[PDB]
Amino acid sequence: GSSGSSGDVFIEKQKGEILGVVIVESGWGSILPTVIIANMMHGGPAEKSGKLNIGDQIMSINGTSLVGLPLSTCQSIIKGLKNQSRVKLNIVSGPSSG
Repeated sequence: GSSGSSGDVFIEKQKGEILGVVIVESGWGSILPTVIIANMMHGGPAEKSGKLNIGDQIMSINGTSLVGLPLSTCQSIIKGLKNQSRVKLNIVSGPSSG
């Protein structure tokens, strides 16, 4: 049961619906500037999943590294998960020390 830490995350949602989550540029400066959660929808899949947190970054999406990819792009790869229910994404607590 109780389990969830910087690693392989699984967001269980329903098809047709969005990931109900907003992402933003990982402040060009951190180790791997990909993308981090800027805000969570009040009743979305991500907010309910509880697998991520405001500030955490995504290393990849279902095996699709976002390293280097622009904020606009990374978002597109996340917007195409609406047609799917279950999605796998790698999360990594942003740069806490600093």
